[PDB]
Amino acid sequence: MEILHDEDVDDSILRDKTIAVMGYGAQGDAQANCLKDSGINVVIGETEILGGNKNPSWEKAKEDGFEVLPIDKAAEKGDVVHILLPDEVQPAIYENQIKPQLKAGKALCFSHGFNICFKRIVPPEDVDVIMVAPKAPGTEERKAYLEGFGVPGLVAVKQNPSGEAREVALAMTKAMHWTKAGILECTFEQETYEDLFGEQCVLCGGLVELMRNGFEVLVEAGYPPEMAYFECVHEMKLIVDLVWQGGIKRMAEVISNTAEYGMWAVGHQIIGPEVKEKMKEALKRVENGEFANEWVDEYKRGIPFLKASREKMGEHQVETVGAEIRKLFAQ
Amino acid sequence: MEILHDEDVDDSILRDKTIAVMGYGAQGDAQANCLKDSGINVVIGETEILGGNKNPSWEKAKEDGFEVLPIDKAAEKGDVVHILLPDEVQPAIYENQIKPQLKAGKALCFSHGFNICFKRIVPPEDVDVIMVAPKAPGTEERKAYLEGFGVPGLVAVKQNPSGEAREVALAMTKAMHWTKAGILECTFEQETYEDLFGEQCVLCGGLVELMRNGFEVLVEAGYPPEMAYFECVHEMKLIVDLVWQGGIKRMAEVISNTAEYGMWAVGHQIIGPEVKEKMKEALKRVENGEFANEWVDEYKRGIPFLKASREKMGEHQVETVGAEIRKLFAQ
Ligand SMILES: NC(=O)C1=CN([C@@H]2O[C@H](COP(=O)(O)OP(=O)(O)OC[C@H]3O[C@@H](n4cnc5c(N)ncnc54)[C@H](O)[C@@H]3O)[C@@H](O)[C@H]2O)C=CC1
Ligand SMILES: NC(=O)C1=CN([C@@H]2O[C@H](COP(=O)(O)OP(=O)(O)OC[C@H]3O[C@@H](n4cnc5c(N)ncnc54)[C@H](O)[C@@H]3O)[C@@H](O)[C@H]2O)C=CC1
Ligand SMILES: CC(C)N(O)C(=O)C(=O)O
Ligand SMILES: CC(C)N(O)C(=O)C(=O)O
Ligand SMILES: [Mg+2]
Ligand SMILES: [Mg+2]
Ligand SMILES: [Mg+2]
Ligand SMILES: [Mg+2]
Ligand SMILES: [Mg+2]
Ligand SMILES: [Mg+2]
Repeated sequence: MEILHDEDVDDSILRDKTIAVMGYGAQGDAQANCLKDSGINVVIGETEILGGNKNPSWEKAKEDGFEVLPIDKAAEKGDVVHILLPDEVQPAIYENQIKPQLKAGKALCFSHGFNICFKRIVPPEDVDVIMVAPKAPGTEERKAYLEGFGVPGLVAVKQNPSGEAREVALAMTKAMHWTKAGILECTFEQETYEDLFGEQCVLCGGLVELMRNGFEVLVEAGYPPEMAYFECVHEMKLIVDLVWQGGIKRMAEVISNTAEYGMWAVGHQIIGPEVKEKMKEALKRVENGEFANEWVDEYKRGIPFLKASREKMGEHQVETVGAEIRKLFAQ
Repeated sequence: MEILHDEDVDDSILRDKTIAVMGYGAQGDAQANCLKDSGINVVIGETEILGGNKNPSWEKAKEDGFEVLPIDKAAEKGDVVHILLPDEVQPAIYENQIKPQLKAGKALCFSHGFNICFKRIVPPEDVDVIMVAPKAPGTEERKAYLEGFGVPGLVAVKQNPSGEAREVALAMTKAMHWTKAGILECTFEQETYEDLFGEQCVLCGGLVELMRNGFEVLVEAGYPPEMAYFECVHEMKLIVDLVWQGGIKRMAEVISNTAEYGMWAVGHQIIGPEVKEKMKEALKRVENGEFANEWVDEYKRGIPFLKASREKMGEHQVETVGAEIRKLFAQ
């Protein structure tokens, strides 16, 4: 399918418009600053006190030069109400702090399709509902913008009572320079499923488990953990950069013939058919709502699995030895 | 285990030594230029004509301002004869072109232990035998050096009849700035096995099979290949950059809580204990000489598996669509 770039998109429609960016975290910080840098009027909706403490994201937004309002006041003010809060808390915050401020002619915007896809938020009929979803972590998205490039993005329109929903959504992507990498138009559901799949199976789940297992195999065989860290973790960035630049082709050219042979002779013995079938099963659970139900129930129960996994992550030798090695860099 | 940095190593021994770099490819080009930039005297040993045509590596090294000799004359001139030719061709080139020029107390150096470890090259008793092995592809090694940093390295000594083998090896890594990231001392056999394992199971085989299988799963489920590319390949660099900078801890902080939950809930279902067991098996074939014999036999046969693999790689959709996408970026 077709990829839209700067040459395809008009950003003019944003001249008269205020974007209320709700949540100043990984995506909200990046997107609000890219938007502001591009001359768009932005206000931040944030919560001053969370769990009984000062919310550092409220203080940061202020310090970074934004108008910062309570979410309800931001919503009143925004022509686009762009929800960059954690997915698990959006439905409550939406019901309670956003919805009463919606009015015909506002657009409700997201950067992930989850809450609309799975019907955890069902907006009123007379608001536009759009998605601008970056295929990037927010910190790296901001740096791409600052380097004169951008990250790829997916754009979706669920409701269009204004007639202008698509044009607004695309214009935002252009203002954020995501068009420099490329935009794909899709549905809320499509983005939801691919994105859950990729993070679980490839980018976060897959990557981390691959590196951790390799690291463990070396250490359990008697290799020093520092050596396992350099081989399995530090060098991953250097190899991935070659793929990002020129595909497998470029990476395969630069590595030794020994390594290239090993890649093809042995890689598929490690990550074989069984992995691909497990990926299929995970994708099914994404598509059919089972994974969504699990995550909603997890959050309802006070995220005990997530809390325990975070504590266990930090105890792993890959993390303790990595932190010691990186702290000793002359960088 | 001790990691050596800049303050731990003295490179002054290289002051009156000439390094003959044999092969000006990914490693020879990077290493030669880092050494030359640090003020070390380097000569290139290369072959003017390969397969009946002008060898571009010969020309490039002339163009980059080196003295470029046939391998035999380069070996004569070098105090350090540093073999950065493809592993599979070193034994014949060593026997024919290098070995007769070896004199007592020269140092024979490698950047991978394979040929010494598996006894494909058996050096005379009266030369030092050293290894300076960067944990990095050569293009990214050169970039790190130009950026004021360095790549991690492994340093081994197999023979030390001069007494100065270790000092020379370490000095080389400091002059190439690898000490800025850090150097580990190890044996030739240790480097060989960890290196082979890492490229097979994690960095090249594992990484490429992980991304390819994810990409296929999406495309086979009806998602556009451009979408599968941005999700499974382009974003991988952005994620791995976080891990490289601050470990899994940093990455987990930046991704969404939805993604962090997915990572821990689902990742190990994709890449699980069965994968770890395959990794153990692959490591055993590396340690026991099976892999090494297969790669020798493959080369002796005219690399038909590697040729067939190259061809099929370049026909995969991940490669053809990725190339089309990357051509359309606007940096
Ligand atoms: N880079 C990423 O993290 C990516 C995120 N997404 C999507 O972007 C959206 C935002 O995600 P993130 O930036 O990771 O959010 P985040 O986890 O950084 O949260 C944003 C801000 O929400 C506030 N917040 C946190 N918990 C709260 C609560 N209980 N009540 C009120 N406010 C609270 C905090 O000030 C926080 O800084 C999500 O829909 C996510 O799926 C899309 C692409 C990538
Ligand atoms: N980045 C990498 O590619 C890494 C390589 N290594 C090791 O470095 C050493 C060098 O590997 P690479 O740089 O990949 O070598 P390469 O494959 O780039 O070969 C170096 C040069 O050797 C010459 N050459 C090629 N075939 C030849 C033949 N049949 N006869 C004569 N000369 C020939 C060509 O001019 C070529 O540029 C190996 O021991 C390898 O395991 C170590 C770390 C990483
Ligand atoms: C990997 C990560 C940045 N990502 O793309 C996400 O969609 C997420 O954080 O949810
Ligand atoms: C991954 C690759 C660059 N590597 O570290 C090697 O050992 C190789 O190219 O053989
Ligand atoms: Mg994503
Ligand atoms: Mg996501
Ligand atoms: Mg090659
Ligand atoms: Mg290696
Ligand atoms: Mg190798
Ligand atoms: Mg979080």
